[PDB]
Amino acid sequence: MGAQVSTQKTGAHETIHYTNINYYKDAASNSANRQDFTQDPGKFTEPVKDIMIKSMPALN
Amino acid sequence: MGAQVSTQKTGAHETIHYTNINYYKDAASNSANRQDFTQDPGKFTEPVKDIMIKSMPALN
Amino acid sequence: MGAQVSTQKTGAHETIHYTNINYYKDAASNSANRQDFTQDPGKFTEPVKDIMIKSMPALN
Amino acid sequence: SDRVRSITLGNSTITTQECANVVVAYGRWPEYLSDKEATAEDQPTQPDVATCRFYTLESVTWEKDSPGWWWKFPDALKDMGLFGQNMYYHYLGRAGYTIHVQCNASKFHQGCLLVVCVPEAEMGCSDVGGTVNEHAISEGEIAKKFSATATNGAHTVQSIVTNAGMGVGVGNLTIYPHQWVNLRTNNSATIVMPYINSVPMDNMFRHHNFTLMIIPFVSLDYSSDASTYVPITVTVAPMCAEYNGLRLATSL
Amino acid sequence: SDRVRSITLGNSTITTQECANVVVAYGRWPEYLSDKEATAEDQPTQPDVATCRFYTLESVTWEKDSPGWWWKFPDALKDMGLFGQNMYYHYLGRAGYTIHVQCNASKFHQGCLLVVCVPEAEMGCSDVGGTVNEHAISEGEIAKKFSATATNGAHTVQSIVTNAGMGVGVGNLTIYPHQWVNLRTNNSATIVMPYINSVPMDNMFRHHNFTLMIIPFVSLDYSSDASTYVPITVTVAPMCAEYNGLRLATSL
Amino acid sequence: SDRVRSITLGNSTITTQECANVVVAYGRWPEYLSDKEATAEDQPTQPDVATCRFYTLESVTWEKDSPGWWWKFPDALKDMGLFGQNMYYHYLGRAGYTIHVQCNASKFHQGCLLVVCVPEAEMGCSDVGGTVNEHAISEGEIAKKFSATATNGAHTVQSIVTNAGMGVGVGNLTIYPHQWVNLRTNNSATIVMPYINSVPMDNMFRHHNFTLMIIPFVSLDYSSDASTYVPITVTVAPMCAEYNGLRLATSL
Amino acid sequence: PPQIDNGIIQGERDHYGYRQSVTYACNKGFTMIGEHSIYCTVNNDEGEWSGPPPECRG
Amino acid sequence: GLPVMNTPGSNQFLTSDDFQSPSAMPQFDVTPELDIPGEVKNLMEIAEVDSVVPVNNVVGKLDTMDIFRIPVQSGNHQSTQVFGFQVQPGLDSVFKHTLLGEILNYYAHWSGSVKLTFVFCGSAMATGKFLLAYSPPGANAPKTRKDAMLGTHVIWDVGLQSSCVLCIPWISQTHYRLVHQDEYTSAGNVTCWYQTGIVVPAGTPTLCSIMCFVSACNDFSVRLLKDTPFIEQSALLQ
Amino acid sequence: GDVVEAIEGAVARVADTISSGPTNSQAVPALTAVETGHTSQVVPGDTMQTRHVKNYHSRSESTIENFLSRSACVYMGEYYTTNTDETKRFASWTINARRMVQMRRKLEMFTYVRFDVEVTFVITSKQDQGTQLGQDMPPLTHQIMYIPPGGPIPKSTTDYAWQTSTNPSIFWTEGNAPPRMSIPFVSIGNAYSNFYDGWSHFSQNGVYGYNTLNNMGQLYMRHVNGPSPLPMTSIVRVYFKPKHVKAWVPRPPRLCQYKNASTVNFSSTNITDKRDSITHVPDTVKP
Repeated sequence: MGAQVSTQKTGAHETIHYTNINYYKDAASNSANRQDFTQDPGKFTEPVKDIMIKSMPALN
Repeated sequence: MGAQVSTQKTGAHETIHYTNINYYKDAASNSANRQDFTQDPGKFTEPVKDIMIKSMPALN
Repeated sequence: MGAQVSTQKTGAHETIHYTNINYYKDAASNSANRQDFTQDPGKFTEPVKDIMIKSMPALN
Repeated sequence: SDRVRSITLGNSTITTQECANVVVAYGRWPEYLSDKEATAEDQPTQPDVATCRFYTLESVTWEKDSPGWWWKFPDALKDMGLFGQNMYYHYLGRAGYTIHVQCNASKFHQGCLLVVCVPEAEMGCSDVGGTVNEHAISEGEIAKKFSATATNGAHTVQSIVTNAGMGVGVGNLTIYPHQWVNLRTNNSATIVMPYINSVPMDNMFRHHNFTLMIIPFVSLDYSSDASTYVPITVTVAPMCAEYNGLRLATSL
Repeated sequence: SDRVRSITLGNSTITTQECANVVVAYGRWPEYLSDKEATAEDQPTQPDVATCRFYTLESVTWEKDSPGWWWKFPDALKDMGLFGQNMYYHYLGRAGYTIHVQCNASKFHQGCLLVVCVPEAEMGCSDVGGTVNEHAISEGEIAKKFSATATNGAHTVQSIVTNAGMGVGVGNLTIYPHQWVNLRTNNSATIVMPYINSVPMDNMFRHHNFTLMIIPFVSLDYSSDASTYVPITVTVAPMCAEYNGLRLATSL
Repeated sequence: SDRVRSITLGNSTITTQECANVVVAYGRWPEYLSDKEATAEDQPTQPDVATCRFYTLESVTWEKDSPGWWWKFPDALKDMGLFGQNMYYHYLGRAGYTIHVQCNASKFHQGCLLVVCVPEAEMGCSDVGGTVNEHAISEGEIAKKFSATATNGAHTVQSIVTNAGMGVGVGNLTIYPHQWVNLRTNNSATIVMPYINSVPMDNMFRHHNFTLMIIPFVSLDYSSDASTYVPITVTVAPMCAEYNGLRLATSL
Repeated sequence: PPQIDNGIIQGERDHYGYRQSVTYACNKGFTMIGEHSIYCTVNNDEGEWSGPPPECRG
Repeated sequence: GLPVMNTPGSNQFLTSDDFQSPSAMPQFDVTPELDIPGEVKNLMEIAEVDSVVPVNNVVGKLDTMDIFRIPVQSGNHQSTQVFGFQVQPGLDSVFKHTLLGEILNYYAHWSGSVKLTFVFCGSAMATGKFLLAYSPPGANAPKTRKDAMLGTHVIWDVGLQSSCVLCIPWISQTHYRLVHQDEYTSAGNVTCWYQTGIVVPAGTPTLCSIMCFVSACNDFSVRLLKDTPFIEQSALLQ
Repeated sequence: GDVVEAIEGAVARVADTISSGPTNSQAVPALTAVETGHTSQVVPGDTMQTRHVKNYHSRSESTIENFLSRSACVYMGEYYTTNTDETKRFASWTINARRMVQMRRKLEMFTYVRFDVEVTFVITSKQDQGTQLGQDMPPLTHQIMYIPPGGPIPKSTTDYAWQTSTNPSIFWTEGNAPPRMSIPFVSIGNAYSNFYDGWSHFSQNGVYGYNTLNNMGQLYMRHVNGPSPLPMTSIVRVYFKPKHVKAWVPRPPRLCQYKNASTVNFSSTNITDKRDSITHVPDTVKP
């Protein structure tokens, strides 16, 4: 079978995997991508050319 | 193209493949996984610790 | 991440890629396969045995 | 020359000396069902000579003002020997077809027939609030006649030929597997239909897999003293036919 | 134990829990006809599931004084679905057979039946100057009954059981493929007949290839308060059946 | 022998000398929640002895005509010491269970009980237009009694035992984790339920994760001079229990 | 429970409660047509038999 | 414009078809998967589980638990049959509502062996032997134990093992039988008789019960999905 | 694997029949204990002599995918094209598979299910009966808007909510193939719940059951042509086909008749149908 084996949402400090097989032929029919955690807050915060140093006065 | 080539549901005793290409970007939109035939009747039958031998009396 | 990197619909004569990640578990949930351009007009035009040469008279 | 063509299925042969060509419907030849595509579990029947052979339906008379004729072809073959019997005793059946339409005339007759094989040619009622009968859409070996004018009958088909009973343009019927019998060029057409359906097999009583239509686009014409009688014969050979689900026979 | 036996042909299964054994008639299993032995030239039909399957005839009632019953078995199966239809539409046909005779009782009934498969069991008339009818020698699925005394009827069979309609000793019938249903031992017998003839195929209407006879040698006995009704069922599965010479259907 | 079984959780032990076996519900043992499967972010509580220990509910009296009893088991344990307190002070909680049903009798009593653990045993009202109360479906440690006839009460459960309050066949309840207390064979049953839900944790007040049903299929019988009193005790040990979302305590 | 022509009730009891059944039997030479037994239904605190008893016809 | 020709079956809605569609919610992030106990991958895993057979489906008992118990007793009763039914696991009112029967009524064809487990629920002091006899079709149901013991039988001896299995094998002329069974695809009958009495001491109940559990063996299979004749409605909102 | 990737045939047959001769031993497979909650794994070879049968049957049509992946009607809703009342010219539907009985019973054979859906619509207009029926109306176009929970509900056929700037909508004109689109698994939990033994409120009251966890939104349907000169009715039928199905905790099939969609309420149902006696097997071999 074409099984995927990923990691379950566990804790980060306290003392495991789950299997998935896609049965249907269309990708619209899969389960949600509940575990895609990439980020980019810079589109909305600091959306400026001339990057600001956060130590420099930011003007003059 | 990213074609998949699987086997068609034929007979098992009487004297062939089909192609699939996924056009859409979401997996919810694929066709059903009509051919996934793994099994495990032991969750529901014989759901006991202390496996039973089927030759032994099963008690005493 | 499991990113796909394909080519955007550009022009063909005037002087680039897009990223896709599938978040959901079902393929029915992906985006449409907007870029699958294979063809076969011969099922409907020239659907004959005894292929016709287009230079020969086509009869007699 | 390629105007001669012989087709031999079973104990039946058809020769033609004015063949146009052979249309293989979508470039696909009839095939038996495979294991990767089957769904019904019991062992099929494959008579393969008793059923895969040419059957000739009743002729029709091409007149100078005929609108055209049609047959619902999984039907229309239910008295044809062992093909009909195997249709009767099984719940599922499956076959491709060789259709051969024969219409000869003289070199002084003129006419043009379109012979189409329309998959799922579902038809509409003459009363746009009503529904059709089975007798309205099919008569077995008898041909169902198109009309030159709009029909007014409840439970009957709207059989004015320009709409093909289907609510479309008649001149667009060439999208389907078709041939033309041009009298000045032809006397026979032949289409090889595979099995077309959304399922691997079906009941051959309940579902009309395709309709054969014969529509004169250019009318039958001849000058006097010539033969006024021009018939049109249809010969259908099932191909790669198999059946599943054997039980007692349906009684229509 | 070897008292259990399952036989699966087509969509039909027979289980038995008191099997004696299986008699394979002359040590030969039914086989299809080969090329070195064929004579008819066209391609045969081999339905092989639609026809090669168990068919159950009407039961008979074993009474305390029944002489016995017989069937002419190429006949007797002409209403059995597609086997009958293929017999009707073809001039030649050929098949072996699995005969299974079922007769259960209690451990307190006593009786012994001889079940024989007699090839070419040609029968004689009750009037020794006359000839028999077809109705006299066969009745399809209905069993033809033997007699305990000499019969007097023109165009009927001499059916006194001691002569087996054949002018022989009944007790010598064990030269043929036979089994015994001993109630204290059995409840079913099964014979596997190949095709036996002086020709590779024949017409399945004209020629009775074999007769199944069921003759009680020891009468059916039981003491009162026991079941007085004991039936006997025959189940026949054609085997390796093929047909040649397809045309319109015979109309008996 | 394997008829003896000891189960030790926390400071509690159960011995049984007539164990049938142990049913582990779907072949799965209770487990703590992992990181790949969690959703709530704060650190959980895992008392693991203070809560994971056997608690004994009030007995029921098996009479000769009892229809049966049930408990909604995430409930029913809210006065059981620190398990109840941790249910009260946290918004989320999660546990598997060891259910042990004890019912001893003599070798001269006869009876058969089905002990089922039904996940999400949602129940229906006696008025088919009405809805149930919480008091109708649960009473804490007190058992809810099935009925031998259809009940007529608004806001109460349809507790005729043949429909199990669920609108199903009672005899099909064996699809769930179950055991049988056969008096001639058993005196105790034990099921080990993992945590079953469509979410990793839930509120242990709002959602009844599973119902324990005890239904006599064969009635309690004994001949006179024997003990007329037969009780049935249920002992439940939470397992791998953890809680999230600590705040002030709910006040029912 | 009602009596029937040319048939009997098998072991008629004094009192019939909810879902209890009355079994009928025809006398020798008479053919039963109908339900072999009927049972007590109970609605709105009133009892009523499930339907007509069988016929015993000669 | 690639040349193309539309075939019959275009713009039809076949309820059984299998095509790719466009998602109304593009790039929807689906909830992560949770390892829930008890995942079903085949309905035959369900039908392989026992379910109490209502063999006592006689009048006045259809709504009670007495429909499940086959009554046995002590005394000379060998002249009487304990029970008997037809093996119509999806048509017989004794089987149509069991787990196996319910799963069966979603299909048209069934195949394979069927286990009937029988459980004795009398005192530990009561003893008895039974003959459980499955008879293949083609004869009437046996009227005596002498007739029943000619078919496939098990002689069940009651002891510390409280249940016996009578496996009804696949003895058919066809590979499949119809779930809506007629006389062609008949499957036989099952009967029970007292082999050796029921003997019980004093101060013990003399009348006990037997329970029947039906399940499908490992060679069982179904075919030709259909709709159940069981659930029906007159209107919506139901 | 760049242009073409093969896939191995997952074919799964049922078990064979192994041949078993006569026995006399201390092995007792027919003797077991149902008290253990364990189904006997006996095959026919244990209780009788068996030939060897090589079995080619398959369980492919009882797979959960193949059992559930059939389109089934979940809703049938009427709406007019012209009417003095405005709430009649459009149709609403709160999405749930609980109002048509067959698909509901099929789904409730499991406690939890997780799948994508294929939603097909079958829209069919008819001309209402009246004194005059002659007219020439162009083809009827329909808008089906999916409003997820919280979005604005339309009040008329001319509402701003039909602007569908973010809600997904399908426009379809009559005469064409049925409209069909895919839906991912859109639950807030890890699976759908056919049954919710529990309440909405922590005080153990409020709503009991399926409705607390069930909020997938609603469907609104209207004509876009506006009102016809003469009254016409469109009926929209909604067909769900689940795909990529996973199921957990099977349940005994619903025996009783469904009463409403809000609850599991039922009238008490007989276990099965009656027969003549406990030994009743009718004769089939008789003249």
